Amino acid sequence: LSIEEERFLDAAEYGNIPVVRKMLEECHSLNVNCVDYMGQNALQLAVANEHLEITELLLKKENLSRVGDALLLAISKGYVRIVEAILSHPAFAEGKRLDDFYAYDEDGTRFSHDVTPIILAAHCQEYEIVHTLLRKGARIERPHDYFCKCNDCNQKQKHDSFSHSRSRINAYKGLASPAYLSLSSEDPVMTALELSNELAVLANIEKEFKNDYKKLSMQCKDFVVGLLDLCRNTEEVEAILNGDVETLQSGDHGRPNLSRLKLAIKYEVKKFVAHPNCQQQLLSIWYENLSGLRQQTMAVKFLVVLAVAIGLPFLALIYWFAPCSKMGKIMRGPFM
Amino acid sequence: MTALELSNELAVLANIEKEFKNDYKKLSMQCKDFVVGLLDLCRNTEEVE
Amino acid sequence: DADVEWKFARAKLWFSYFEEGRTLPVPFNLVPRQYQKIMKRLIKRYVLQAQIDKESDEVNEGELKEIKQDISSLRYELLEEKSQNTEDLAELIRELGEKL
Amino acid sequence: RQYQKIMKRLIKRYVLQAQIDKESDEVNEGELKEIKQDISSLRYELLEEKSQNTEDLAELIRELGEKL
Amino acid sequence: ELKEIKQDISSLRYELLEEKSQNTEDLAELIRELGEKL
Ligand SMILES: N#Cc1ccc(O[C@@H]2c3ccccc3C[C@H]2N2CCC[C@@H](N)C2)c(Cl)c1
Ligand SMILES: [Ca+2]
Ligand SMILES: [Ca+2]
Ligand SMILES: [Ca+2]
Ligand SMILES: [Zn+2]
Repeated sequence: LSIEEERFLDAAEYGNIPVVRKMLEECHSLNVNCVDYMGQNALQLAVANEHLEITELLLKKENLSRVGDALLLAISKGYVRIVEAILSHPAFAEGKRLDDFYAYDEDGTRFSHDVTPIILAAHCQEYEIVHTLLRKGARIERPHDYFCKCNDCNQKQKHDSFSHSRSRINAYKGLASPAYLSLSSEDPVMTALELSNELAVLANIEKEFKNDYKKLSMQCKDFVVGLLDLCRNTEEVEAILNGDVETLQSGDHGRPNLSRLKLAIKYEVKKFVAHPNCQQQLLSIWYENLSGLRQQTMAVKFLVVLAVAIGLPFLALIYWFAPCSKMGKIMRGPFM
Repeated sequence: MTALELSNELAVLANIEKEFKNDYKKLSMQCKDFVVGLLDLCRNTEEVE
Repeated sequence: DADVEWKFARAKLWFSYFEEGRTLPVPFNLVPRQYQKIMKRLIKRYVLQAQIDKESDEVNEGELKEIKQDISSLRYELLEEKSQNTEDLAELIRELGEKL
Repeated sequence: RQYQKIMKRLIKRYVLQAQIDKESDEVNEGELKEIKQDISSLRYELLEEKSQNTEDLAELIRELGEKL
Repeated sequence: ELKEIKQDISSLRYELLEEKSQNTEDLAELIRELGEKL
């Protein structure tokens, strides 16, 4: 290296704001793009150590390289203030989050080349950064079907199948993250269920990435269960379990429209259905017209079964003669 | 290439040196861990090859 | 996970009888915008709780270093600041001494 | 020499990831003390600095008072 | 907890930097009055 450049890199790494400011304003020969033993220039060192004051001073320079990689590094470490400061750079005007812009050295990029800022922020589940990027139009691209035979997919398969499959799992790791699920869609519970099913299907189709897709579908199940765990009153519980009761058709004979619960059972969420908030609603449906029999012990219920067994012809006779009756209403209950 | 050869050499020395068998087995496992971790970072077929 | 596995099996059993379906047993069956408001309320509550749980994670070596670097930058800012404060000040007093 | 280029690319990527994993380790009592010692040295530097700033300053004002 | 400690350092930085900047601004104004008096 050089004495001037080494001093500049040392000052930019260790937060020596006055020295870097003086060198930026007084040298005219030191190049801002000088790199250290690891190929990290002043901006990457300042971002890596979370030096916001040095970061802004460097960003005010015009010929500063590795700005996109600096944004990616700031996103991966959290550093909300530095991320916003870098987003203030003119290179990200109106959006760059949809070549070689994110390279961290002459050859290569710090992360996988398909990982854009929105995907990286979703991976780290930085809720503040994800909210910022979503507000600017950043979206994860929803990769096509595994057996899609279109031209764009076919070109990626021929160029590199290893990188194309890794790009697909990276996109799904971003979509399946709770940070992206809750902030991107109006109905995160509906989206999490459908994405959980899709990732479960892809685990069987892709044997190579079966463990990854099973892990991601478990994240969507965990999000929906955790979303149900926060409910505090019956109105919020019904909004998670049943859905939009206003636009739902209805449940049969006054029941709470179990369509979403049926979908959860099909997708084997296994923890959303087994949750105490969900079990309470199903138990009320189970003992539909038998309020007193819920509290009775198991011995009483055993005697009820024997009593029904002895009087079984009488109950059948009642159902034929008087379907719309006190006994007919009770018999149609799921527990009866 | 160096990690593979050093892993083999330390594995041999674990059998020869009974006193330091646990140490040399531990060190040869480090060389195996390094080579596996180096392979785990590959992102495209060219780096994998 | 056994408790969760059984409760799912019981719930699948319940949904069998939820349908109107058949009431008589085997021997006798031969004979003939508040929702949008609540979702916004719960999504925000999820974000706050998710951030609380992230704050409940143990501190690592990387986080403590970012804190260490903060102290390091503060030292450079304050030492230069006070040194600059006296240099400009003593220059003014030097002008005062020249005026006499 | 594409093999030498790729090995350099992967070695650098290994070093960065190795340092990230080391940063993912839990903080110990020794590391927190090094941080505590930083605060301790900063206190001595700043308190002496400001005390020196006023001592030189008040001496100059004392000379000004003598001049009257 | 470590963040609450980090925020302490962050607030201390704003307090000290403004404090010393205010100290010199009031001071240099007094010297400016002294220079005007001559
Ligand atoms: N409403 C209702 C409803 C009624 C009966 C049901 O299950 C039948 C039952 C009930 C008690 C004891 C043994 C059994 C055997 C079941 N059959 C059902 C028909 C198919 C056959 N494979 C198994 C179900 Cl699940 C729902
Ligand atoms: Ca900082
Ligand atoms: Ca942590
Ligand atoms: Ca440690
Ligand atoms: Zn396609």
